[PDB]
Amino acid sequence: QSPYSAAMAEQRHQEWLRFVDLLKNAYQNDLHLPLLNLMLTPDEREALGTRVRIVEELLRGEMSQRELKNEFGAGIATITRGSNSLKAAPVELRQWLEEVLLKSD
Amino acid sequence: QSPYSAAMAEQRHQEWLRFVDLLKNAYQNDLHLPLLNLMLTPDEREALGTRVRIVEELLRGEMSQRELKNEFGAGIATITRGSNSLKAAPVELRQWLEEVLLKSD
Repeated sequence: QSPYSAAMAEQRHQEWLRFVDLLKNAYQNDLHLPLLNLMLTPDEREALGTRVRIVEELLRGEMSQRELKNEFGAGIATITRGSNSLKAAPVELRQWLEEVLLKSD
Repeated sequence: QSPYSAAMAEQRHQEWLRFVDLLKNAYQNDLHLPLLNLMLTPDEREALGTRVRIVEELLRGEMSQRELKNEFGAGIATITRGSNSLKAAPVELRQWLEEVLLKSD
């Protein structure tokens, strides 16, 4: 799989791992300080911390109908956001939270 | 710093590390498969792979004027995107690419 030139994108799906590997390597080396500022964004830090609360309130009993009605009406787009249920294993996600919550406390 | 209750957000800036630590821990344990699907987005994978090329073309000589004129005119918003130059150490970012490029090849 080496057509002489390799600085382009045979399928373009390799640049995704290159970014996941560089970022993954940046989150482990802590040298992403610079990329953290360029990456540091408002809507990003908002949507990020937003998911942390959404999932938290979810188990709490506030998936969105609590304070998520002025952003659409009542989880009319966020609750059914075009995502993957069994195609992504939700029990797998609840399992990770189940590991940090059932850790040992 | 423990006002009895701690399941809220004294400053709300701790939920950012909790997400960076969970994600950082998810990128190292590879168990983020589920979060990868919920996180797997189109504009995200596009903007991500987009930065990989932008920075690449940047050193190549195509910061944006090459194929970045229909998205605004010619890097009129992306080239000056509200970011932090010396407040984030750009030479620090070029240093990281300088480590993966001057690695040993």
